Amino acid sequence: GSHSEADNYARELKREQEEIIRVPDTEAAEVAEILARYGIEPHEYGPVVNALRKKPQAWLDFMMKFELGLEKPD
Amino acid sequence: GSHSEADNYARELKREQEEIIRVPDTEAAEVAEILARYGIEPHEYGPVVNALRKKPQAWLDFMMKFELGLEK
Ligand code: NI
Ligand code: NI
Ligand code: NI
Ligand code: NI
Ligand code: NI
Ligand code: NI
Ligand SMILES: [Zn+2]
Ligand SMILES: [Zn+2]
Ligand SMILES: [Zn+2]
Ligand SMILES: [Zn+2]
Ligand SMILES: [Zn+2]
Ligand SMILES: [Zn+2]
Ligand SMILES: [Zn+2]
Repeated sequence: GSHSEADNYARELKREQEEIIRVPDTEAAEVAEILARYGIEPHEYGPVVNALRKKPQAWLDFMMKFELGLEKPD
Repeated sequence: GSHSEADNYARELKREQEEIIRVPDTEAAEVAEILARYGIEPHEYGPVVNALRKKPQAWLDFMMKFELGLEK
């Protein structure tokens, strides 16, 4: 039929927040991996990671876009 | 006739590259504003923006993925 389940966004949003809460250290290295793909060095991305960790809402939206390739609608 | 997925990307890769050559500082601001979107402070994102300006293909890759949302 015509579809109305919470899409992949809604489902991924849930999963991603838990990880942040439950294994923040793992989610922080994920950001390193992502930025490191583009040649960036730890001394350059260290403070970025550090900024996101102190901002649980930002960090979630960051992971959504950078790790998972999905935009917050509106 | 044909529209290769390779073609649509090489067309957009061309355009954005011609932007990095013609208006590089404007493109550096594009990265800035994308990062600042996530409450990162210019002292924090500055060096990243700098890191990219020094590796133009990475900087080009970065825009392709995160500014335009395209994949290889
Ligand atoms: Ni149906
Ligand atoms: Ni994870
Ligand atoms: Ni360095
Ligand atoms: Ni045709
Ligand atoms: Ni541009
Ligand atoms: Ni600060
Ligand atoms: Zn169906
Ligand atoms: Zn569906
Ligand atoms: Zn997933
Ligand atoms: Zn995840
Ligand atoms: Zn993650
Ligand atoms: Zn046609
Ligand atoms: Zn462009």
